[PDB]
Amino acid sequence: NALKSDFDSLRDQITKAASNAKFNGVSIADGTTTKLSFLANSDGSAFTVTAKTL
Amino acid sequence: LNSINTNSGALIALQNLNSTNAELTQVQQRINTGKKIGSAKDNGAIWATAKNQ
Repeated sequence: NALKSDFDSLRDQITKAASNAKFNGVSIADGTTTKLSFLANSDGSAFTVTAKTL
Repeated sequence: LNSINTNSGALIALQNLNSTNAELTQVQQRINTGKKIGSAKDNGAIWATAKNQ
């Protein structure tokens, strides 16, 4: 039961540590979106970065 | 052309000098403040995002 409580504490620290990693209201690793694109050219070409859920 | 009154070339030189002075002004605030976006006057979007974050 002690190792069970330790495992549950570690798994919900993973939950909060993954959920709280935002920047400017946006996160590539919380799973809220499939990808994010950033400017790469003057004509509006984007630089794709596929999201990797954690 | 050729007149004691109007002299447009000095006006154009004053315009270029005022532009160089305004550029010196922005460079001085960027050097002393240390931020590329030191105020909402510089760029409101990045400035508001930076203050919120």
